[PDB]
Amino acid sequence: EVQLVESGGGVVQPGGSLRLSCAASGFTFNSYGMHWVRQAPGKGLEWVAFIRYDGGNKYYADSVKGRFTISRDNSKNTLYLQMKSLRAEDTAVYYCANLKDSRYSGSYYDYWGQGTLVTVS
Amino acid sequence: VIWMTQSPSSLSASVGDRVTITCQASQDIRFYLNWYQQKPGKAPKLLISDASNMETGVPSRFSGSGSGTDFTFTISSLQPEDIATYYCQQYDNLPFTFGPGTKVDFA
Amino acid sequence: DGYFKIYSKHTPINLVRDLPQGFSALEPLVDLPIGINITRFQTLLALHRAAYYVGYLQPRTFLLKYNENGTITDAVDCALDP
Amino acid sequence: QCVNLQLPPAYTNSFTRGVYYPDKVFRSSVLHSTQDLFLPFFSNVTWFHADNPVLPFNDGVYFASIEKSNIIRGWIFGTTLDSKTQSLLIVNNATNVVIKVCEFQFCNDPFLDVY
Ligand SMILES: *[C@@H]1O[C@H](CO)[C@@H](O)[C@H](O)[C@H]1NC(C)=O
Ligand SMILES: *[C@@H]1O[C@H](CO)[C@@H](O)[C@H](O)[C@H]1NC(C)=O
Ligand SMILES: *[C@@H]1O[C@H](CO)[C@@H](O)[C@H](O)[C@H]1NC(C)=O
Ligand SMILES: *[C@@H]1O[C@H](CO)[C@@H](O)[C@H](O)[C@H]1NC(C)=O
Ligand SMILES: *[C@@H]1O[C@H](CO)[C@@H](O)[C@H](O)[C@H]1NC(C)=O
Repeated sequence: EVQLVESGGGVVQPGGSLRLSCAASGFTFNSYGMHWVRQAPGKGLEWVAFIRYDGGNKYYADSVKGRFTISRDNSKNTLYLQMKSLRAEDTAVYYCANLKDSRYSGSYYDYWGQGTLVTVS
Repeated sequence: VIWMTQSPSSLSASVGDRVTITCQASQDIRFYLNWYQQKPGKAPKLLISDASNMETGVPSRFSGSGSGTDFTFTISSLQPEDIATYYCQQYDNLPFTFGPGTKVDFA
Repeated sequence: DGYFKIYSKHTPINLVRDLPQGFSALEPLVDLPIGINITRFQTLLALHRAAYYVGYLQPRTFLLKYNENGTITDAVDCALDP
Repeated sequence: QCVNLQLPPAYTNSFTRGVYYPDKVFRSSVLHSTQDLFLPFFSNVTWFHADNPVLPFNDGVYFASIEKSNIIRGWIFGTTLDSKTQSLLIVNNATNVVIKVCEFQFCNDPFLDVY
């Protein structure tokens, strides 16, 4: 029932920008904080950013901080990630997820999307 | 930033063998640690939260324990379906961080 | 600040699978000096050998109307619309 | 003794619901402006049928129920929801409300058994 669907992936040039989105259904999207995670080919997972349930407080990893912006629309049940000044190192599969957490998000359940590939070339 | 590390980077084991994977935090994170298992082409799946709390639906052959900087994940009897990469993630302090991942091969 | 505050109200209702319209203010019930963090919660039901609703609070500015008897009878949610 | 007994969410409109007294000071015949944690007007509120999952607390919760049989007795509030941390347990019985904070080892699906 629970689904998370990423979109907006593709191929871009260095120094460019790209807007990713994640549609949500089957769960109370507007009740949960949401995270972005990325995985470069042949590499492990890298945590990108987090936004609170109300779309207020936002957090970023040092590798993307100052370049990327996280946002959401609770009326459209959609999570967004706006990337600017992209580099070759940003080539990765980007996932939206509701990560289980007893400290910040208060999430009891752990859900992930299918991921969307972004290539910088 | 709290950095995460894992040991070994990879291991080989056969069916019925006991598999132990070590995760370490750069700093004391109490018991706040998630263990994820990922197979090629798929999103990661959570097996354990809060160090020792097993996720519903996860086979009893899986376990974990530890505290502070020191955490261990164990498979008491490896099955052919358990060949995967395991990651450990700390959620004590933002930004959140994942370990490098430990790869399990079938020997 | 470590204090767990509860407000409440109790009325009859003649409507079915929904909450009623109209204004009603909830009064303070208890204020407990507990000093713990809360991030998750669950309901406790009595089962023998009903429905509930959950909404989340946000930091909002309200204009509250206190009547001549000191009870709040109306309000404006300032961030709702222009 | 513990006993081992997900659906898509339903939603309703909270038209002008969930307003509470911000403080204990008496006021009358006045329009007073206040900033606090309030439930936004006409928000989308999650509707459940007494379906009792663990929910996030976020910044605070507005809770309401409609019943004629006293099925909802109380709540559990906490973080880990296990012996690792202190948790708040609020329950009502036939004579009293009982509130405790302890390192409770809660059941996988807690409830009160009525004979
Ligand atoms: C509530 O949900 C409806 C769709 O069912 C949507 O049109 C409306 O904008 C939402 N309102 C809020 C505050 O999210
Ligand atoms: C409670 O919250 C504070 C502030 O985030 C944090 O520093 C503290 O470690 C938390 N304690 C527990 C038991 O969660
Ligand atoms: C205020 O209280 C008095 C009784 O003390 C009552 O007659 C009057 O109608 C009340 N006013 C309102 C607006 O309810
Ligand atoms: C409920 O499940 C737990 C965990 O597996 C188990 O320890 C407990 O004995 C079970 N309770 C009953 C009545 O089977
Ligand atoms: C309700 O709880 C109180 C406090 O523990 C207890 O003294 C009282 O007997 C309980 N009432 C019933 C009917 O169990």
